[PDB]
Amino acid sequence: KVRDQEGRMNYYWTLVEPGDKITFEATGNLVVPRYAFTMERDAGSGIIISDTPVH
Amino acid sequence: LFGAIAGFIEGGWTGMVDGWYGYHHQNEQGSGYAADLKSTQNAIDKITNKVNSVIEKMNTQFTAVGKEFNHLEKRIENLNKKVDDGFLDIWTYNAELLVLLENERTLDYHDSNVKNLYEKVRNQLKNNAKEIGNGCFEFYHKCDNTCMESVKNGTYDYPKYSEEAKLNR
Repeated sequence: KVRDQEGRMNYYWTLVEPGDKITFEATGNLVVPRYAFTMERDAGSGIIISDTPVH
Repeated sequence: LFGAIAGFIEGGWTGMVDGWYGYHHQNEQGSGYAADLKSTQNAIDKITNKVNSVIEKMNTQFTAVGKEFNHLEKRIENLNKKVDDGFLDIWTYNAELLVLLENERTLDYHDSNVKNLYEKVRNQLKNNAKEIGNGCFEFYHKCDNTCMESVKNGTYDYPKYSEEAKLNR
């Protein structure tokens, strides 16, 4: 038991290409999407983990 | 190492502020300092070029060195650490050695410039003057401000003052 819960929830992600479709089929145990993210990428950057103020 | 700066010239001149290498003349019209502007400008250009070469040859590119790995990806994290440490070692060794070597190059470059000025003046005066040893030249012939302006310029008329210098030599 962690955070008062004895069950678990695995979180999965995927990227759907332009013109492609995603299909969900389920008889239970599914946490359906509500909000997806239309996203456009670049070369790539990092994640700065700091307490420094942002100006 | 040529032996002028801290050599047969044992000290710099604080009074001479209009250049890097220069002359100090003592005539019956007075004493004065006068920098050699051409040599100073040449030195400025070459040291500027050296600074530009050291600074403006890096060719940096956009990157993000930080990477995140989970508990089961320790080997790849170790590989990333190894890459980072190798780059750090290479760059620190190269930077230190480069600075140490170019400091030598610059100091000997200045020392060569001073010597070259001294030899140019000496070859230009020949035996009309006496070499004291401190880096100075005592004239055997009395010559005025125009004469030393000519010596600085490089247009010393040796035949003009030769007969005058022969009697006092």
